[PDB]
Amino acid sequence: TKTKIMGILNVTNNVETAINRVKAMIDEGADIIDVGGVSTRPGHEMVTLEEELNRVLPVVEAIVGFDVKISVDTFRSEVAEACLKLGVDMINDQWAGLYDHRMFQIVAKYDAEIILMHNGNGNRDEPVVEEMLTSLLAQAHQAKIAGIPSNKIWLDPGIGFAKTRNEEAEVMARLDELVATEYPVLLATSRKRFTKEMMGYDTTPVERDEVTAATTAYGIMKGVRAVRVHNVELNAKLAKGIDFLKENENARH
Amino acid sequence: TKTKIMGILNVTNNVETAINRVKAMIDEGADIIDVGGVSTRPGHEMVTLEEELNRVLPVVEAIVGFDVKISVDTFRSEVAEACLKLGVDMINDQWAGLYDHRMFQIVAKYDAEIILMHNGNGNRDEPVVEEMLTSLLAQAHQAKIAGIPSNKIWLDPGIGFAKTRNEEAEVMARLDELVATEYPVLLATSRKRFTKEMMGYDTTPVERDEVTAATTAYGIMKGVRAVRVHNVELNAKLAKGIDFLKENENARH
Repeated sequence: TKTKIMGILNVTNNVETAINRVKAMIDEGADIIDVGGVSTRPGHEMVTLEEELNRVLPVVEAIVGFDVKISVDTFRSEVAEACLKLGVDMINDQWAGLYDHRMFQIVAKYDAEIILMHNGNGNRDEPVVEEMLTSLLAQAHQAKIAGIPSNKIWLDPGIGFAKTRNEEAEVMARLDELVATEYPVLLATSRKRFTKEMMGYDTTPVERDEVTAATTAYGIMKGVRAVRVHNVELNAKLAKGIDFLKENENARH
Repeated sequence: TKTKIMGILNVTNNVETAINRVKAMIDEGADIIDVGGVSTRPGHEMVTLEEELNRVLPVVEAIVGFDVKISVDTFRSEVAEACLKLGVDMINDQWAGLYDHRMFQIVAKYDAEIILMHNGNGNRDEPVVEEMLTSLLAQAHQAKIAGIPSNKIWLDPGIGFAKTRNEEAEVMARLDELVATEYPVLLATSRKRFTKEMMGYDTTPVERDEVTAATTAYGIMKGVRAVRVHNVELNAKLAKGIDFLKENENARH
């Protein structure tokens, strides 16, 4: 199967603008739209449950009927339920169900998919790759206990979260170890610090699109199943090419 | 070391235009400029020694002094020699020394590099990858006899030449086998039929830049050492990213 291209729709006329952006992203090759109004990055805006519902629901309501998968980026089970009632396909939980333990039961109740992201405050007693795998496998198992099938549980290594520069480099060197869990892996590096380190000199975020695309190609070669990206068209065409080359290689061995 | 980015400079005022385009390519990250004024496709033109010299020399004189290596795409030893006494660094021979066997002596005499491209009629007894290796290893041997160091003998699989669609796919599936000869490999796919097939639905040549860049990433992952491309910026930035990811991976294992 194709590598899935997940476009980013931040929702922090708004509904109209978002409808137009979603249509453009579909035309550019998105398979999934990741809708969110809230961040867990240190120094994030403080957004209450009521404000999160206020910003996300009118958008989700307007876009869920398009022929694309809708992922809602939320860690709050009440937000996820309200969106799942409207027909969204996936919950992208930056806390891997650790913030709200009802998230699993909710996702299972609507037969939807969940993405579990590696996160934390940076402290850990084990090396990062071990701690990541251990943490994420244990939360995936909590998801399974609740009734979600393994094929609907995605893992995200959480580049941008709970890791030093050296720890992110270690993760990005060892993506195969996360893919080997057999849960589908979502790589989300787009324009983050790791891509700044790849460029090696000062850039605007948009200028990090080519190196982001290199992480897409590399990741796909390591067997990640989706990429979450700002520049949908570049990554969709790159990924189309990499999928084609991998399939061709497979077919011929 | 980095993957080398070879920009394409075709030649048909013309010197000034060539000067400006080479300045742009150096700025976009080109390490080598490939200058050619003659094609070896069946669907391409016929050009005399004197005509080729008239086109190639003025451009080469004007550009050789800039901060970039110059490769001259020619199969004539006379053109090669004229450009080498002017200080170009490489000869990219689309006939791999088979059209003019003096080519080896001449590159050796000037301490330069040679690229040997797989080419032919399309006729062959043995399967394509075997015939490609046999022909290229034999021509590389001739180059070694002439005094050319093995690290200065490049192999190009010749996508676009002497091969059916299926044969090109077979080659593109098996680039690791060409890399395993330990001669540095130049991959040259940019905007060719192979990239047309990767996009599938109708495209112009320029619409093929993103899948060309996929071949760049894939090739680098397979160990090719340079890519020959129309869109220097996109490939340079992407290849910088893939080089970074591979080095990172290697350092951490």
